[PDB]
Amino acid sequence: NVFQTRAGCLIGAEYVNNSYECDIPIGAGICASYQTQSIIAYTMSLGAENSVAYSNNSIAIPTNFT
Amino acid sequence: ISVTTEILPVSMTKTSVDCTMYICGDSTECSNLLLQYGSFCTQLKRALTGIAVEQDKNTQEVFAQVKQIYKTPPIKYFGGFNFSQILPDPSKPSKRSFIEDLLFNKVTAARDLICAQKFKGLTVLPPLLTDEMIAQYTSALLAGTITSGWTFGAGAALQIPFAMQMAYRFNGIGVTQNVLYENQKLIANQFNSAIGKIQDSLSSTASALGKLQDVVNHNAQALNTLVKQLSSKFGAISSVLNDIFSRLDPPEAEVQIDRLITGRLQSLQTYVTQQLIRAAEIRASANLAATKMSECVLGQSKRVDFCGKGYHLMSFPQSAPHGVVFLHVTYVPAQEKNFTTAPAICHDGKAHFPREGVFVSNGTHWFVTQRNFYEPQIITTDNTFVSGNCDVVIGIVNNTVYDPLQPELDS
Amino acid sequence: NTLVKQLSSKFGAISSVLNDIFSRLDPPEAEVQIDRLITGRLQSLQTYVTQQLIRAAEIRASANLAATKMSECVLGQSKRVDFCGKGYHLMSFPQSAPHGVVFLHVTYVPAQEKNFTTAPAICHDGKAHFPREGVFVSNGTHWFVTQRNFYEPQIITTDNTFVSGNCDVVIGIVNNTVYDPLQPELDS
Ligand SMILES: *[C@@H]1O[C@H](CO)[C@@H](O[C@@H]2O[C@H](CO)[C@@H](O)[C@H](O)[C@H]2NC(C)=O)[C@H](O)[C@H]1NC(C)=O
Ligand SMILES: *[C@@H]1O[C@H](CO)[C@@H](O[C@@H]2O[C@H](CO)[C@@H](O)[C@H](O)[C@H]2NC(C)=O)[C@H](O)[C@H]1NC(C)=O
Ligand SMILES: *[C@@H]1O[C@H](CO)[C@@H](O[C@@H]2O[C@H](CO)[C@@H](O)[C@H](O)[C@H]2NC(C)=O)[C@H](O)[C@H]1NC(C)=O
Ligand SMILES: *[C@@H]1O[C@H](CO)[C@@H](O[C@@H]2O[C@H](CO)[C@@H](O)[C@H](O)[C@H]2NC(C)=O)[C@H](O)[C@H]1NC(C)=O
Ligand SMILES: *[C@@H]1O[C@H](CO)[C@@H](O[C@@H]2O[C@H](CO)[C@@H](O)[C@H](O)[C@H]2NC(C)=O)[C@H](O)[C@H]1NC(C)=O
Ligand SMILES: *[C@@H]1O[C@H](CO)[C@@H](O[C@@H]2O[C@H](CO)[C@@H](O)[C@H](O)[C@H]2NC(C)=O)[C@H](O)[C@H]1NC(C)=O
Ligand SMILES: *[C@@H]1O[C@H](CO)[C@@H](O[C@@H]2O[C@H](CO)[C@@H](O)[C@H](O)[C@H]2NC(C)=O)[C@H](O)[C@H]1NC(C)=O
Ligand SMILES: *[C@@H]1O[C@H](CO)[C@@H](O)[C@H](O)[C@H]1NC(C)=O
Ligand SMILES: *[C@@H]1O[C@H](CO)[C@@H](O)[C@H](O)[C@H]1NC(C)=O
Repeated sequence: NVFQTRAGCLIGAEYVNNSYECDIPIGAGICASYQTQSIIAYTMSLGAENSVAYSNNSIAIPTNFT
Repeated sequence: ISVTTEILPVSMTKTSVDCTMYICGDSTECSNLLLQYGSFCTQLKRALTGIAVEQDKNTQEVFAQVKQIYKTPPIKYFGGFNFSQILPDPSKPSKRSFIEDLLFNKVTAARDLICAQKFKGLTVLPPLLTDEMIAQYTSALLAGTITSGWTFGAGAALQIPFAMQMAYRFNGIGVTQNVLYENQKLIANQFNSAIGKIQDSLSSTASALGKLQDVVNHNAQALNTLVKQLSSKFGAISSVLNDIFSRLDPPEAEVQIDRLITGRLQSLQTYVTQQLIRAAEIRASANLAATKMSECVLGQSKRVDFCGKGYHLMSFPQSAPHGVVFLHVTYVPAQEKNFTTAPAICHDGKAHFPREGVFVSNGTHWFVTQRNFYEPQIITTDNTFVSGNCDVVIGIVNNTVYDPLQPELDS
Repeated sequence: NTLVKQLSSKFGAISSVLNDIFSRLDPPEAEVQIDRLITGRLQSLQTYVTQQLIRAAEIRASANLAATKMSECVLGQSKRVDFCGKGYHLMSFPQSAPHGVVFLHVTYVPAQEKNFTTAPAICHDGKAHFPREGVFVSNGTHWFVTQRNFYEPQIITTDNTFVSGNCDVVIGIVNNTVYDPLQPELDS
């Protein structure tokens, strides 16, 4: 296959629409890995997505330690 | 309440050099002759690759410090503080803020210089992280510090109202919470005015980003001198080698070629050494920036003149071309007044020392007050402790102490 | 290894060894080849020394950082964030390794959080009450005071609260009762 990235042209890798942690950095936010029996090039995932409940009169207090 | 700006460089520009094109051009005879000098280019490639990976390591260490990406809730009330200029703006396609846009715009037929340098074997590689990812990291850090506080730097993010967070920080610097709870509106107005002044200064002044511009200028000057070195004879007949080959016989052409090769190799060596030194300095700056990010943004620092000039309250990060910008919010006293003091109070033949504050007098009476704010109170046994008689301490004075129990005995 | 391998270069001379150069050419002419070889080898060795100096400087910086970490994290307790580990620092231990040190950091991390409703101050008898070293919480029916980093509810009293001003200036104040521990024993 052929793929056009801002770092050039990539031949031999198939582009997928998922996102994983980077294994081999190619550049411009594009990384590559060996998975599935094949080589897949993907876009980096910064991390999990979270939201915090904020209001005038709410607090969170811990009840245990480690 | 004061807001101060700090600028720190983080990374550099990644470069790659092609030996054969730079030295021998498009001549095959020089290409054949070059092999005699051994392995002089594998070392150069290794050094440049090391610098290139070092830059990405620097950026990742500085910015990637949060495991989860947070978002601010749609409601934008934070106790009167605006924050609308430093939070992401969804309208623009870059998902950036006003100050970030100003900072990026601040630092900047015919053929472009980049193409001309590329056509001689000097190329620039792209960084691993785009600007959007750095913006997302900055937004996540801002959301975490606004909503959770410093709890997200040591575990899970626990929500807390902004006013109570400010009260905790005031307690940290050494002032009680009632000051904030009674001057919330004034503090919010001061913060908004300071942010507006920062806006005006950024929009007007164009010389506050010197360090990143100096980095860019140094890189440009190094490339310029490397390119200019190609047009010097080094003691030969001419710089152009085809004329040397055509004009005169091989016996002296070999000497001329050797002179040119030695000169160009020496120039490349000098360039690599200067690049190594500059990269070491940039890495030191990046380490300092990472430490500052971990100490001033994810917590409160007691160190003096580290996270701002004054008493530190908190800080905010923003991105910049090849660098980071810190907005420090700090506390400074004003409108001071003179008073008369004593070290202890001798009452009932016993010495009395304050528990938290200091003793003051306004001319006739005596009070106890906190250190960083004028708030007098009557000297009682609840805010005083006794140790020994009053004939040893130098400078003790006479007064009376109030006991909150005897009034209740008779009433 | 690369310094050793550089010895096979010719640097434009007729051979990579000296004895054959001295055993094939007259003294008037061998000088140019000897000069070329000597200059090349000197340049290689100088480059090696310079790179060694730069690497030594970096190692010195790392050693200074390790010394500071040993001074603060091990011999004492550090309040710096993310310096002696992730979390709240408790203590640390050193161990040795070939050309390096290994630090084991023992730290404290909260877990098992729970939601609560809070107010900044309590209005009682026309006066505002603020916590001393805690925070006000409520479980939907009653009110308590608890420490920040652990759950330990307690009854609001005079001993753990202080008063300043009226209750018509603080935003978010609520009405409740503050228990006086002097009258009940006085009236008994
Ligand atoms: C805090 O967590 C510890 C474990 O991380 C809890 O200890 C366990 O509690 C469960 C349920 O009470 C018991 O069945 C286990 O035997 C306990 N020990 C272990 C090793 O699992 C502890 O109870 C938690 N604190 C509170 C207040 O529940
Ligand atoms: C926060 O700051 C923004 C921008 O400075 C304020 O929006 C301005 O509001 C005034 C009047 O309310 C208008 O005249 C301006 O045109 C507005 N500017 C922009 C850029 O929108 C906003 O009022 C401030 N306060 C809050 C609560 O958002
Ligand atoms: C505290 O007292 C000092 C000394 O009395 C004041 O300093 C003097 O202030 C007057 C102005 O009223 C000046 O003319 C003198 O020159 C000052 N003396 C010196 C040595 O500088 C000081 O102003 C008082 N504090 C305040 C807040 O007024
Ligand atoms: C020092 O502070 C005392 C406060 O105790 C002042 O005394 C008060 O003065 C006002 C005058 O407006 C009277 O109405 C109050 O009754 C006074 N208080 C008491 C307890 O009698 C005093 O004026 C201040 N200044 C000096 C120089 O003593
Ligand atoms: C503070 O009060 C004490 C009360 O005992 C003073 O002590 C006496 O003061 C009188 C008056 O000058 C003297 O005649 C006594 O000799 C003092 N007694 C002793 C044991 O020294 C004390 O002087 C007062 N403080 C000041 C600064 O005068
Ligand atoms: C909020 O906390 C109070 C204080 O503990 C709870 O009141 C107690 O609830 C237990 C539950 O069985 C009773 O045995 C006690 O008699 C109650 N004490 C008092 C003084 O009423 C209350 O139940 C808690 N609320 C909720 C919703 O859990
Ligand atoms: C706490 O109690 C006071 C009374 O001690 C409440 O003040 C009353 O507020 C109502 C309005 O809902 C007025 O009509 C009354 O005149 C007020 N009383 C007095 C004596 O001024 C106060 O509202 C209570 N707090 C809350 C949050 O409801
Ligand atoms: C409570 O939060 C709402 C938004 O959820 C806000 O409009 C209101 O002003 C807040 N109340 C106080 C007292 O801050
Ligand atoms: C607190 O309430 C929010 C509101 O949805 C919830 O997401 C969160 O899980 C709650 N916290 C706990 C500890 O249950």
